[PDB]
Amino acid sequence: GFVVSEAQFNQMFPNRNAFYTYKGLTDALSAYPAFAKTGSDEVKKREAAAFLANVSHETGGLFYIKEVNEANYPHYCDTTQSYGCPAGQAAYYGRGPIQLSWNFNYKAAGDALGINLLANPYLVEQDPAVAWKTGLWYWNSQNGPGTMTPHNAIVNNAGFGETIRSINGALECNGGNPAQVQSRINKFTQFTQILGTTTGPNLSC
Repeated sequence: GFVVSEAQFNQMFPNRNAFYTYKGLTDALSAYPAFAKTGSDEVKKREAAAFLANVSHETGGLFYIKEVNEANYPHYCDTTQSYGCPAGQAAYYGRGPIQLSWNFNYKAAGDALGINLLANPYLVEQDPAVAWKTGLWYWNSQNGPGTMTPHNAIVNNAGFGETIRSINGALECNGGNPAQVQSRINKFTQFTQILGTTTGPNLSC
């Protein structure tokens, strides 16, 4: 049973849209049985916190489902990928707890979850369980602009800093944008405190 109790979940997200439910999250745990299950209790809590902290930053405390700035919707369609942008040139904008974006990421996430998110990316804004799963998907399998899965970054005690790097690294780390690095870490401190666990080393990037 998930190291995050509902009370805790709520304490972390007192402003979450009703789309995102505690039960949605717990149901999605299936998909990635190692997640918040590898390592000791302390480490298990650390990963859970690390994930949710990042989620919180991506979605303004789970307030938002679809990415806010419509102006830049048209910019997530990489046409050098063979499979293109079937659902529309401006259809791969951020959705759900990790704000999944880009045609390539919808495709890949779709394959991994046996759902055709490339053809219908709106499923992420529509179905909570799909949306949670796309989060865990990314968390557990993606390197993004970094060099490991956020999951390992935590489980290999490689440091929260590294979850930042693999989630947004390119824009945020190395002075890219320290405002955002701080948001992430702050949430991570709040959340670990909430679960009674420690943050561990190398928090920054």
